Amino acid sequence: YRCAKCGKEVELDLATAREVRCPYCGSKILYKPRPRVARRVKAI
Amino acid sequence: TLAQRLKGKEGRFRGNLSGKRVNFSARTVISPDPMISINEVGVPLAVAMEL
Amino acid sequence: VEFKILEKRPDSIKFIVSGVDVPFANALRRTILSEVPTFAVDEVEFLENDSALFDEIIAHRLAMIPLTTPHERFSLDALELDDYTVTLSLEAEGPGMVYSGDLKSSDGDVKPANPNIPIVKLAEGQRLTFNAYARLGRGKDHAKWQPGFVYYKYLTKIHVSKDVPDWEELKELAERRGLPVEESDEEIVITTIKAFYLPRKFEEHMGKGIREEIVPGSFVFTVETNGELPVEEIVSIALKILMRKSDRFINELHKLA
Amino acid sequence: MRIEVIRREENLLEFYLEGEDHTFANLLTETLHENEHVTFAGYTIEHPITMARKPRFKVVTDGKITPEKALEEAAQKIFDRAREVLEAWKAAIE
Amino acid sequence: YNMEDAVIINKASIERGLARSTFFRTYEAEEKRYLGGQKDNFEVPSPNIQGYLGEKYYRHLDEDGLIFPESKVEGKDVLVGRTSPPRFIEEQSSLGSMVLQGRRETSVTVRPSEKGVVDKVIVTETGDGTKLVKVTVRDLRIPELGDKFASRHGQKGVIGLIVPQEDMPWTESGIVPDLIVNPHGIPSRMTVGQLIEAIGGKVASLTGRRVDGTAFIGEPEEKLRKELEELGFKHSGREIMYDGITGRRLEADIFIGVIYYQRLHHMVADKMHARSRGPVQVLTKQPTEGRAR
Amino acid sequence: VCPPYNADFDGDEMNLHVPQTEEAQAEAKILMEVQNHIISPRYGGPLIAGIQDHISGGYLLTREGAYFTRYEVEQMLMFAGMDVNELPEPDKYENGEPLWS
Amino acid sequence: FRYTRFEKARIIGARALQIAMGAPVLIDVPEGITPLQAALLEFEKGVIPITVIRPS
Amino acid sequence: MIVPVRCFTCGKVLADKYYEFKKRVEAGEDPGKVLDDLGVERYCCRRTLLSHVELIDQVMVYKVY
DNA sequence: TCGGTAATCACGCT
Ligand SMILES: [Mg+2]
Ligand SMILES: [Zn+2]
Ligand SMILES: [Zn+2]
Repeated sequence: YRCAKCGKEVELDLATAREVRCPYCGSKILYKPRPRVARRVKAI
Repeated sequence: TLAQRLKGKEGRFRGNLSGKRVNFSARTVISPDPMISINEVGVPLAVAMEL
Repeated sequence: VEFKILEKRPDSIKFIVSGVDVPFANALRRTILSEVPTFAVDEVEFLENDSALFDEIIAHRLAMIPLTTPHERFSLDALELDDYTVTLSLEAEGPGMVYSGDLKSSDGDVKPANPNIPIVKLAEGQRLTFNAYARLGRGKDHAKWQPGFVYYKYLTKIHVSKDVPDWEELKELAERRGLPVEESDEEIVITTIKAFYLPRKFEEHMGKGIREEIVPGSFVFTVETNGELPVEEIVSIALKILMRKSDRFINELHKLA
Repeated sequence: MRIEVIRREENLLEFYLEGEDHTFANLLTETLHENEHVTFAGYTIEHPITMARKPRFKVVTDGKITPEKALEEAAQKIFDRAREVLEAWKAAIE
Repeated sequence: YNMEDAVIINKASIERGLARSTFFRTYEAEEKRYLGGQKDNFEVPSPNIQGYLGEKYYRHLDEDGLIFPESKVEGKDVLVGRTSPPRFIEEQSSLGSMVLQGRRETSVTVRPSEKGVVDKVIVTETGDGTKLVKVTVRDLRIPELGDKFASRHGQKGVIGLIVPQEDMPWTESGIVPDLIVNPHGIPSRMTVGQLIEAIGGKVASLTGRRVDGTAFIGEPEEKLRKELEELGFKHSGREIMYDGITGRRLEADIFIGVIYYQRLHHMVADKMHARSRGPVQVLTKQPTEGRAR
Repeated sequence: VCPPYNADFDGDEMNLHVPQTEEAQAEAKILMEVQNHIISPRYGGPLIAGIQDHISGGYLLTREGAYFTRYEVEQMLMFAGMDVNELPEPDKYENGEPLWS
Repeated sequence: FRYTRFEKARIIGARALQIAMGAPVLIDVPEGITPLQAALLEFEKGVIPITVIRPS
Repeated sequence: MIVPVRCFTCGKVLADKYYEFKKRVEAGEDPGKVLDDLGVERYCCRRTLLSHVELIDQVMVYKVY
């Protein structure tokens, strides 16, 4: 389990053991989305 | 084969025996300063803490 | 010692100072740049950034926004700067251009001076959230803490005798750029309150007929800010630092003996 | 601002001055020059990347006054001279 | 400091935006299948397994073995944790290895001199049946010393030092120069197109219209120096300049213009390395080649 | 020291390597320091010497008409290393003002 | 009887290695000094025990 | 790559006076009088309005989540 | 004279 977001928007939370496809789009390529935690960058 | 391992402009007289790779070195770029004496040199503090 | 205020405008001033000398003018000039403190954003905490720009770049623009620094509520002549921090937060969602004026401040005396600055453009469904922390600093440590600029020039007088062919061309030329000209039957005197590019025909006469004489002790000052401090407070604050700075010396000297 | 002496001799004083820069050092130098008893006033910043906050000052007198005494009274004047200009400035924007 | 092809860029001008350039790399770790039937899956490595790289380099990974984005990966930090399949279960029997039966750790980790933050993690499948993940990590890279600049006329050089805005020789207007170029390089290399362009930057910034400068049919030489001469300046660029350390007019007229430069990728953080005692050659037991090894 | 190395500063690369054992280190200091190599074995003449600004600065110092004032003499003797006492003396041409040659 | 430049850099080299392996030092003390720098001060006062052989 | 909010030499804000500048040059008016009509005095302020790319439009639409 | 064959052709770095 994960929550990968593909090209042309959509969500697809599946696993990792068998196959990696998007049911709605029909594609197979995935970006892992950014988290929602707080990091600290200085301005220089 | 053997005669090309012994020889061949990068064999085992010039390639590995009479010219070897060494330890305790560094390599970076140069940039002037006319405030130190004639026989001193600057050394970065990153290279100075790894030698 | 005397002053002559030529003009006062929003974020600019020009004046003439008399009764001083060459070393003092540089000390006054450098002090405005490297001693006067202002507030500036020093660190930004990101929660999410879906924009077209990198985290570092958005953080970099926040630091370049000039913030109002109320001089009647802290201390600008201290050797030890105050550490009071003001928090600038933002929570927006596209589409639309995000402006500097939308940043909210927890303290009404520290706000962006110019509200029409665009920070970043946002497309459909992209969110931008951050928290900015501002603190006092000096220009010598980082360029973001600069209150403005100062430029100064000598004050000179160009004497043009009427024996120079086509001297009438310089009178109209000087009048176009606003330099005062006092004319008499012997010659004319041009006061160079700003740069005076000599036209090419008169180069051979520079020194023979046309000569420049420096007026001892008078300097034309130009000070311009960006809106963080009034154009009148600046020179007063810098002078009060010099006094304080060169008094500590006397204290420290006695301690040695 | 702690004065770090190096050489101390007869009618001569050399020292380092932490926390200062070109701005103050040049102003104190030519102001000192005005004193006829000060034979020699000068400063240098050495290599402005490794150190740019401790100018090296040197004050030499003719023996009729000590180097510390000369320095002391000459940094009085700058405090008084700034005190003048400031009064002028304030009472002029009216 | 700007002797024999150096250059002295301003301090406050670096610190507002000049030449702030970014640098990217990418990594292409995969999941192969051997012909025996054993397929190596990637996950979080357990403490036991043979050939451990180290510990507390695994603080950024998720459960399955993928870095959740925007994390300051630096040094030799890992990127994807890979478990490999046994590789000769019965050769050694090193007094406890008969019972352990585990795996031989192989993985991917950043090259041991860089820094930066990840940007986007890809995950897909390539043609046959396997899986391959692409991870890319960026960097910020402010322009400090060493960083080679050049014009398009051939005046290459390196930042000499980085002098503050206060100590700058400035002019009888609001101008404070950026790049104080060495004057010993212009009447030695015969690059007169540098000096014509410097007037052409001052003319085409005050007039409003970008001066055409193409070969053989462009803007002529003499017509520029009249358009500058009626807009308020001397016919040859030269201006009255005051030094910033002491403050008195330098008894010369210092030349000044606008020249288009360009930064080059011979930047200094990709050159510096030090080696005390590292991994050696297998055949001779002599040090390796390159900074990547 | 940049006619022995035959270098310039357009992004070159120079490598140092520390010697370690106490016999090979006291040999490096006595036999290989820079000041022993001020003249060269190819022609006798000096090799480590002045370059671009060091020549053309020295012409502006020794021109007939190079009269420095009192502040500029005293400032430059502090910057060029030397240690002299209160003897910048004796103000050789006081014709305009008391300034040196 | 002046030394050459090759003999002066060998006498220091052998004496700086003995001064690290024991071999009690002459009047050379102050405050902290690397074993190479101790041999340089001893050679200036002319109290070196080590002599050369000149084949002739 | 949206306009830099300072100049690079003279510290002075500029991003409020770029989108008012370009919408009055797409009517045919000469830029020599438009930049003079605003508060631009030197030519160090002025070399960085007169030469810019405004490339944020192309990159934005390409998207990455 | 006269024909035949090998054996040779910067430094460092990615
Ligand atoms: Mg080179
Ligand atoms: Zn999809
Ligand atoms: Zn500018």
